[PDB]
This record gives sequence, C-alpha cells and structure tokens, in this order.
Amino acid sequence: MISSLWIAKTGLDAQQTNMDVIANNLANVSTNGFKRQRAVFEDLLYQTIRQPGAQSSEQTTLPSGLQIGTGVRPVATERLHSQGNLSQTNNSKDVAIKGQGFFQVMLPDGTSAYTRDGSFQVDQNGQLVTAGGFQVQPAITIPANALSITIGRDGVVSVTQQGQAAPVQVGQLNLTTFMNDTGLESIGENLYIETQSSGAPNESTPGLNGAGLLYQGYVETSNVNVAEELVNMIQVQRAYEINSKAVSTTDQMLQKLTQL
Amino acid sequence: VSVTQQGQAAPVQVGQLNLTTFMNDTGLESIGENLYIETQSSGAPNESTPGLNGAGLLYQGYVETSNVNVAEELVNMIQVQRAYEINSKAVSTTDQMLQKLTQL
Amino acid sequence: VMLPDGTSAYTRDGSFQVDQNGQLVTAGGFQVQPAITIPANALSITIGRDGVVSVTQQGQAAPVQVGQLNLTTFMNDTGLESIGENLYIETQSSGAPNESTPGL
Amino acid sequence: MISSLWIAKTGLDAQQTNMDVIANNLANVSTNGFKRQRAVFEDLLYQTIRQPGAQSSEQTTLPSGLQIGTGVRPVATERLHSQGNLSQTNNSKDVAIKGQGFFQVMLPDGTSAYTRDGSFQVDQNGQLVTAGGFQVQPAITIPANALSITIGRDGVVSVTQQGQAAPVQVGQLNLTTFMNDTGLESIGENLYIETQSSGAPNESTPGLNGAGLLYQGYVETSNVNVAEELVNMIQVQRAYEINSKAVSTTDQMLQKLTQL
Amino acid sequence: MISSLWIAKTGLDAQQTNMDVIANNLANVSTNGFKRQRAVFEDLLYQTIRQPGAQSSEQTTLPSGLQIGTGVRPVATERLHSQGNLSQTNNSKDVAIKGQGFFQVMLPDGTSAYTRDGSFQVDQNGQLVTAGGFQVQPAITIPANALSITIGRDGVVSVTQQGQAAPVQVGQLNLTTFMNDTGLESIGENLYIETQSSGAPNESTPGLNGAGLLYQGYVETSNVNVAEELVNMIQVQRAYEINSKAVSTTDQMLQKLTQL
Amino acid sequence: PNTVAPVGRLKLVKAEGNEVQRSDDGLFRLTAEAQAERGAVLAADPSIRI
Amino acid sequence: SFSQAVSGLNAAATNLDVIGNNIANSATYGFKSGTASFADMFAGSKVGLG
Amino acid sequence: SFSQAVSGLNAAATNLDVIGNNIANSATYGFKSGTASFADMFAGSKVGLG
Amino acid sequence: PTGTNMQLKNVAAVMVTASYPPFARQGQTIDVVVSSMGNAKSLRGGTLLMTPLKGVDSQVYALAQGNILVGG
Amino acid sequence: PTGTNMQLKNVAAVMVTASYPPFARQGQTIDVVVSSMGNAKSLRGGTLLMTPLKGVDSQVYALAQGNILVGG
Repeated sequence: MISSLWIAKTGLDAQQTNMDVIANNLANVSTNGFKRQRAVFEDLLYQTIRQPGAQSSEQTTLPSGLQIGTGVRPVATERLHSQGNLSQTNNSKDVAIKGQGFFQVMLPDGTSAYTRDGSFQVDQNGQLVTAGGFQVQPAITIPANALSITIGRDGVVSVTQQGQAAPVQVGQLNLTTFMNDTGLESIGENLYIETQSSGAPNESTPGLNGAGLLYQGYVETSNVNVAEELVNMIQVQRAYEINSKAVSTTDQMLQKLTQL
Repeated sequence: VSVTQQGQAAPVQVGQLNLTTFMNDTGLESIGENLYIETQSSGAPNESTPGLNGAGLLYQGYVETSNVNVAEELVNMIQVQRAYEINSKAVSTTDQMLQKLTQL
Repeated sequence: VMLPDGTSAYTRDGSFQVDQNGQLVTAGGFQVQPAITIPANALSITIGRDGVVSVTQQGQAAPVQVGQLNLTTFMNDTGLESIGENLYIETQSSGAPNESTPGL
Repeated sequence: MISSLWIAKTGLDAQQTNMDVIANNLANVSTNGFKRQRAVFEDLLYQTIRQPGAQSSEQTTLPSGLQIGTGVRPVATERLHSQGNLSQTNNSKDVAIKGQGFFQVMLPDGTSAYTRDGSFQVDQNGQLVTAGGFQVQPAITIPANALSITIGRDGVVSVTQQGQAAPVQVGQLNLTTFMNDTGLESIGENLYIETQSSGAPNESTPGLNGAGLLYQGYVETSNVNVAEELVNMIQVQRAYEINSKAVSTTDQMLQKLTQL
Repeated sequence: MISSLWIAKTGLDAQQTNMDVIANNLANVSTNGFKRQRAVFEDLLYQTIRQPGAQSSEQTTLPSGLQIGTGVRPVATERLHSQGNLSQTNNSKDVAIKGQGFFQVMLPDGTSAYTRDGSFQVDQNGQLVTAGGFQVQPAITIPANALSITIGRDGVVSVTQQGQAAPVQVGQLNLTTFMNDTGLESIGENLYIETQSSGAPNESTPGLNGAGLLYQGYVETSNVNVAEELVNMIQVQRAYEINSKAVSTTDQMLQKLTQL
Repeated sequence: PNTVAPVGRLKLVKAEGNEVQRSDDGLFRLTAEAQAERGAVLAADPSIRI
Repeated sequence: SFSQAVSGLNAAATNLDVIGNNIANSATYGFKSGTASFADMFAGSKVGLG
Repeated sequence: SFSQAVSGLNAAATNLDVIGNNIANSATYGFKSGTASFADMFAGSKVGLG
Repeated sequence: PTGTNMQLKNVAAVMVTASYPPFARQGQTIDVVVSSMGNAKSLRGGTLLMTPLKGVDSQVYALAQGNILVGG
Repeated sequence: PTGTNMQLKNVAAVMVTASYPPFARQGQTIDVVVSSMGNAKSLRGGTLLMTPLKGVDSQVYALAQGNILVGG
C-alpha cells in the first residue's frame, strides 16, 4: 500500500522479536547454566533517488542527496557467555564450571552435544548421565556400592570404597572449549551442537589451555539480570506503542485519500 | 587490544583498532546494514589512532545507541498528517472547480 | 549564495552542509557566500550570535576563528525575484544589496 | 504548518531536556567529586506585527502593542560548584578537597585535564594515578618499600621508610583554580578541561590564596539533593502533560478545518 | 528510546553494582585474609549541544554552554588493602601477617598465586599446603615424627623431633610484596595472581625492607565493617528507588505524549 | 559510488515564442528572421537551469 | 545480587552449625572441636560471586 | 543529613572502640589509656559537613 | 599568520617548462609553456610571477615572468 | 605537509615509452609515447614534465619533456 505502512510494520515486528527475546530470558531464571540473549538490529534497504555525490554543477557537488530508507530487521541473536553465580546444592553429583568450558554428552543419534549444566544423575548401569538421561561422554562409570564420589578441580573422578583406605579412579571428567562459544547452535534441553561458526571442539582437562575448573557440589545459575529485562520491557512497550501510532497515522492518511 | 593467556603475568598485544575519520560525515552513502561507504562528498578517509587527530575515544563494554528523539518525531507525524489532509482538500477543491467549469 | 553561472542569489534557508573540501554550502551544494571553511580535526563547530564561526581543535584550550557569516539586507525585500531553488535574486524593485555583519 | 504546534513542540523538547538533566543528576549520586547540573531556558524571538510605541493617532501612541511569541529554548546548563559532603573511607590514598581547587592529570594525548575526584591508586611503576589510570600532576613517585603515605593539609606527600624516624618527601600536590569554575568543558570520566570561558589555570598551594585544604582518608561525594530531584521530577512530568495537551488541542482544531 | 530513559537505565545498573559489592562484602564477613571492595563511578558522555566558551559575538563569549550529559559508568571495584584484626586460634599451623606482604603459593598448572590467608595444613607427603590443597612456597616439608612446629617472626620454620633438645630448621618462609597491591587479579579461593598493573613480585624476608611480620597461632580476619555496610545498603536502596522513580516519570511522560 | 564522474553536458538554449516555429513533426525550430540574426545553431546559454 | 547474599547466609548457617555441634559436645571424652574456613569465589575480578 | 549523620555514627563507633581498647587492657603493665578528640568540619559557616 | 584560512580564486599554481637553446648567453630570452597543476578552471589572462627555471642538476638557468597567451 | 589532502584535477600520472635507436649519440632527439596509468579521463593538451627514460638495466638513457599530441 504505502511505504510508511511497510516500514512501521517492520518496526512492529522488530519490537515483537525484542519482546520474545525478553520473555525467553525471563522464563529461564531458574535454569542452570543458561545464557541470556540479545538481539542486534540493522537498517533495511535505502532507496537511492538522488545520488549523493552526483555532479550538480560544473564545479559543485551534490552533498548528501535523497536517500529514503526502508524499515528495520534483526541481524542476529548473541548470547552473553560469562560466568554465572554459583549455588551450593550440597550434592555430590552436581558439578559447576568456573571458567569457559563445556561438558560433552552423547545424543541417542550418536552425535555429540555440549552442555554447561552440571545437574548429573547415575543411571541403573552406573554411568554418569545428565538430567535428561544423555550419557556424559566419556564413560564415567561408577562401581556398585560407592560411599562417596569426589570430583577434583582437574576433573579426576574418584570413588571411596569400603575397607579400602585409598580412593579408586573411575574416570576423568574433561571439558570442551570452542573458538567461538556464541556460534554453538542451541537445540533446547540446555544442549548446544557444533556448527561451522563455532570453530572446532578442543578437548582438554580442567585447568590447562584456558578450560575452567570444576567445583563439586555447586551449580552454575543463569546470568539473567532482571532489572535490565524490566527496563527493556518498558522500552519495548513504548517503542511498540509509538510504531502502532505511526501505523494509525498512515491509516488515517490513506482514509483521507479514499474520501476525497 | 591485549589478550591475557594463562600463566603469563603480562598481557600480550594482539592488534590495533584504527578509527576512520571523514571530514564531511553526512556525505557518506548508507549502504544498508549499518554500513556507510565513502562518496565524492566524503572523500579522503583518514585512518587514525583513537584519541588523536580529532578521532574519538573507545569505551569497551558499552554500545552507542540511536540518537532518535521521540517527541520530535511524534509532533512531526502530527504536522505531516494534518498537512496531507490540507493538501488533499486542495485537490478536492480543484476537482470541484474543474467539474463545475466543464459541466457548462 | 553563489550560483553556477557566477551571479549571486539570496536565501533564508539556514540548513547547511560542509562539502568534501570543507566549505559551507546549502542543501543543493551551492557555496554560501562569502565562504566559511571548516577543517577536518574540528571537534565542535559553533556559529555565534554575531556570525563568528569558531571550531575547537584537540589540545587547544582556545577556539580558532574561521570566518564571518555576514548577511545581505535589501531595502524593499518584497520586490525580490524568487527563482525556484529556494533562492532570491535582486530585481529592479529590490536593488542595493548591502552586505553587513549580523547585528549591525 | 501551524504556529501553536511548533511552540508546543519546543516546550515539549525543553521539558524533555530538563528531565534528561534530572536523570543525569540522579544517575551520578554515588560518583565522587560530582557536581549537579541545572538547565536554564529562554524564550525564542517575538513576532513584531504591530510595533509598540508607534503613533496610534496623531497625538497618541500605542501602549504595549501586539507581540506574538515563539516557544522556548534552553540557554545553558550550569554546574553547582559547592563542597560535596565528605566521607571517611579510611584509605591512605583517598584525598578530598575542602575548598575550591582541582587536581591536574595528563591525558595520554599529552594535554592536561582537571579532576576534583581524589580516589587515587599507584601504578606498577610507583606513580600516583587516578582510577582511570591517568597520571596525576605533579607526578608524585612512591618508592618500592613504602610503609605509610602521608598527605598533609598543604599538599606535601611523604613516605616513611623502614628504620628511619624521619619521613622522606616524594612530591608536592598542588591545586589549580580558575576564574570561572563553571566554564570548564566536562569530557566525562570526572574530567574537566580548560576553555576560553574558564579563564586560565592558576596553580596554587593547597591552603594559600584560595586553594582548598587536602584531607587524607576522605572522599568528596556528590552534592545532588535527591528530594529536590523528586519534586522537580513531579514538576517536569506535569509540565510535559500540559504541553502534550496543548499539542492534542491543536490537533483537534486542525481536524475541524480539514472537515470544513 | 529517549535520553532520560537511557540515563536512568545507567543509574539503575550502577546502583545494582553498588548493591552487589555491598552484598559480596557482607557475605564474606568471616573469611580470613579478606579485603573488601569499593566501587568507583565516573560521568559518561556530555553532549556539547552548546560548546562552553563559544564566540557568540565578535567580543562576547558564551559562558558554560548547553552541556547535556549522559548517565554514569563504574570504573572498577578496588580492594581496600588494610590490616585486618588478628585473632588467637592457638593452632601452631595458623600464621598471620602484620605488614603488607603476601605468601607465595604454587598453582597446579605451574604458575604462582599470592595469598594472605595463613590457615596452613600438612598433606600426606608432609608439605605445607593451603587449606585448598595448594602447596605453598618454598615447599617447606615437615617430617612425620614431628612434635612441635615453630614459625618465628622471621619466617623460619623449625621442627623439634623426639627426645632432642635442639630444634631442626626445615625451611624459610618468605613474603612477596608488590608496587600496587590493588592491581592483583583475584582468582577466588583467597588467591591473587600478578597483573602488569601490580608491577613485579618482589620477594623479601619478614622484617627487612618492607615485608610484614609473621605471628604464629594468629589468623588475619577480614576488614569488612558491618555497620558501614548497613548504612551503605540504606543509601543504595534509596538511590535505586529514586532512579526507578525517574524511570517511571519518563514512562508517564512518553505515555501521555503518545495519548495526546 | 566514488567512481561517479561527469560524462557530458546537455545543450540548453534560450528562445522566446516570437523566434520559434513548430515544425510538422512537433519539434520547434528557429524562424527565418530569428535564424538570420541568431545564426543557424543556437549557442548554449550558461544561465539556463534544469 | 541475590546468590551473593544467599551464599553468605549459607556460610553463616554453617558457622552456627559448627558452633552448635561444638557446644553440644561440651562434655564428651575424646571430642575435638571443629572450625569452618571460608574462601571467596571471585570470577575475574571487578565482580563477586559470594 | 545522611552524610552528616554517618559522620557522627563513625565518630561514636571510634569512641566506643577506644573505650573497648581501654577496657581490654585493664591488666597490661606499661599500658597507657587512650582518648578520642573530635572537631567539626564546617565549610561556608551555614553548611555543616559533620 | 600561520593559523588562518585563505580561499583564493585568482591564483593558480603552475609548472613552467622551457628549452635551453644551444650556445645560450645570459640576457637572451626564450619561450616558456605554462601548465596548471591542480583543479584550476582556466589560465585565460593570467600573469606568470617570477619563476626560476631549474635544470636537471637543480640549478637556475633562466628566470620566467610574463603574460600567458591562451587560445580562446 | 605530510598530513594534508590534495585533490588535483589537472595532473595525470603517465608511463612514457620510447625506442633507443642504433648508434644514438647524446644530444639527439627521439619520439615518445605517453600512456595514462590511472583513472584519467583524457590527456588532450597536457605537457609532459621532466621524465628520465630508463633501460632494462635501470639506467637513464634519455630525458623526456614536451607537449602531447592527442588525435581528437
């Protein structure tokens, strides 16, 4: 219909996307190891009309001619991969990361996913799985009658047996680090899969090459900060309201055209 | 740009953020996705270090937001709408005058 | 304002832009007379009440005087010839263009 | 397109500027060495129409003829350079000013800036710098094995070394005073630079002809009075209400003319 | 979307940072060898709507032009390095520092951290370690047949064996001092690592050119003061509420601007 | 867009009604008297603005 | 800033647990008292975790 | 009034710390008691700073 | 003054080229060619100010000054 | 000054090519071909400034300067 209607429609869609990101951040306050999202916006096309820099006279130029812009579109969603605050759950099976590493688990399809959530359980077979039942590559199998599980700062998992004064080692919890952590593709279930923009999976022990340290009995809470989300909700509501007012103004203009 | 690696007690310099300064900023051509290309009205892009030769400083952890003033745009919408309603009435008056003229 | 043919027109639209070679020009690009040339290293451009154009340069606690934006006054302003592109040219009934420093 | 709408738009912009100043003042409450700002407005031009004082009739003149005014416009924002209340942080490096002086620092560009904030640290080389890493003139060098740093009322910085009953003087902290203190250009980062409206920087000893006294272990908090800000926020909100109502009334009048 | 909203959205974040610092200080009121934090703030951009000092006429300058400012940003949280009160635990393995030095401890990755915590333990191999299991320099070993451990004011560690009237020296404890102690990077677990703003690690003996003295049977408590933190919570809460009120006033202005 | 360069200038002429005559194809041409005084081809006027 | 204070609350609760356990064993042959040691959880400096 | 009152609070705390130090050193050979001296921090003469 | 804005319109910077003739003696006159060097529209009726004509060895062999003749 | 903006319009950078004739003696003259090198519209009435013509061995064998003749 009219250019301004399309531009304001794009603005409304962008503000709705911002509100969607806000709601997703707010709904995941209690999720362990969750990273908040941010939307990036860019200008749409620019109708050229007059060429800026064209020759107006034999010795004068046209400064900053008539460029008419289209609406707005979101560029991309970026996460804030930073250290969330730790919470003590007093559980021997929960591990938290202090640096910038990921746990590698195996999906039922055989491909490997990566999760920062440390809420682990032990299945009927004794293998350390996550809350959803995925097997946390690699192995960490657990003996039958364990009394206590000790996971050190460098990923060494040990089991204290009865009548034995020395703990036995049953695995080695490793961490995977990526060149670009924001490029990992989120699939839900607190799981990230590899992409071509997330570099390559660098397997390493906790403490070397940058990989973080593991704390037993702690969980990494989400990094969502509420006050920013509330102020952004106010921003989104008011910007949406302004764009709806612009749509209404275009509607009244068109109606006045129709009456004549 | 300095990068701190594990073990090293001294950061390692990696690169330099060079700011491009134009002498006529508004003469740039907006090519779309938050990018401007130089034109004949904004020639001679001068590379410089931030803070020197009139260039600006860099604040890390902050992003410059849009400078759109909101009340100005709303008052301007009011002006535009009523103006499009007074020009449409001028069109209608001319149409009625023509209809009366060509009717005889 | 200096027209391309070489004769002078007069305008009241004060929306100006600096062209690639500094120089203050109107929205159409015509150079505004007599010229005011703003350098590249300027951090802030101020046009005073009297029309003195001073710019701030880095490290210089004092402003650099660039130019005076003198105006032109006619006797019967209503007699000017409006040539279109927001420009007035002097006519028989609006002669004697008197340049003056604004405020005087 | 109509005069009253431009006037009300100018009023709205002025009230928004006042609210922006208020928000900036309230955002810097915890900033040390901060001075609150107040904006001053002026009216804009005045349409002549009927020149007052003209001959109304051969023997009489027009008293106070027909002048039509335009909107309003902000002249300037003046700082309130008054001693912000002091606070004891019990730190040997925090310095507060009791009078009307400023500390001088060197920017990386080589130019000299002036700051009133006295939260000082020491760099790796032993020189006294500000929180932003800028080196405070006159460049007091603190030696490696210092036990206590004493900064007196007159600006002498002394270091007491081990086993020596006498303190070693390592610098002299001076204060710069300006003829026009409000004319300085604030660049942010608690830094003001000299302009041509701020006179020239007069160096002086802290206790002499009008430089203030330096207190060690004290910080000068901001002078923002918050209850005044709340009352002014109420005032600004109501004024913006009234200006928006004027805009809406003008909108309603033009509608009837369109209908004509 | 409007200036005052961004300014009051920076005020909220700065006050939230201040509350975070206060809460972190209050949470660690009992950890030994703790240094409390202090957040410092600085002014953001200043829009030169009217540059101060501009030449309006050819002879009259404009004093203190229209310098509308942006919000606030925090420079950093600095550690208040003061001597915490010493207590008497009477455990031959607890040592407290009296000056401004640090203990050197070897991290598992081969690098050295620096800690002021004096609660030392003995591992299964007989080495002095930090309570987190990190082996402290210079690797002072303690025999199995030890009857009493004596750490003197000069850091000399002596062990008296059975039936022998003379003590056996098993090492010498040294203290590391820095030019700037604030610039050290805290890595948690009461550990600080060297940063280029902290100069270089100067090793020294306890009583010479500026290392502190060691007292055995003593623990250095934190320097956090509860009453000051309570008062600071009150002021920060009020400032946050007032900035939120500014946000609300801006929201109302925008609403009743749109409603006309 | 830096490549923008001038190529050619349109020929703009100045002629009143009394000098031009509409040819049979709708294109105006100089009348005989006017052509005899102004020449065969009209020189471009630098004052014309499009 | 909620987790930071929750951690301090938990630390105080642990301290009071230790004190209560020590008090309850005032008269218990062969009992050795307990003492809780705390360490901060700084992430990358400039921010605290509790 | 939240910076003039904080100053008085800190002064009273310092006085009480001095008194407690005097009390704790009741039996300490060669000890000398301590006292605190306070002074106002006026500025203009109409604006008190605590 | 060093800090000032001069915006001229009647001055052009030019390069002057000439031929040093065989057996040339001091006091004789030669023809020169004057060519503009930067963004000058025309040199219709300009006058060449005192110009020293250097050789390859960067020594002055002639002094040039006169009125330029442009075809028109 | 090193930091400055020069935006010329009457100057073109060109490459000059010539043939060194057999038994050439110093003082004789040869014809040269002048070809523009970057984004120049025309060389209609330009004048070639002093140009040293190098050989393959990067030694100056001729010095070029004159008025260019472009067909038109």
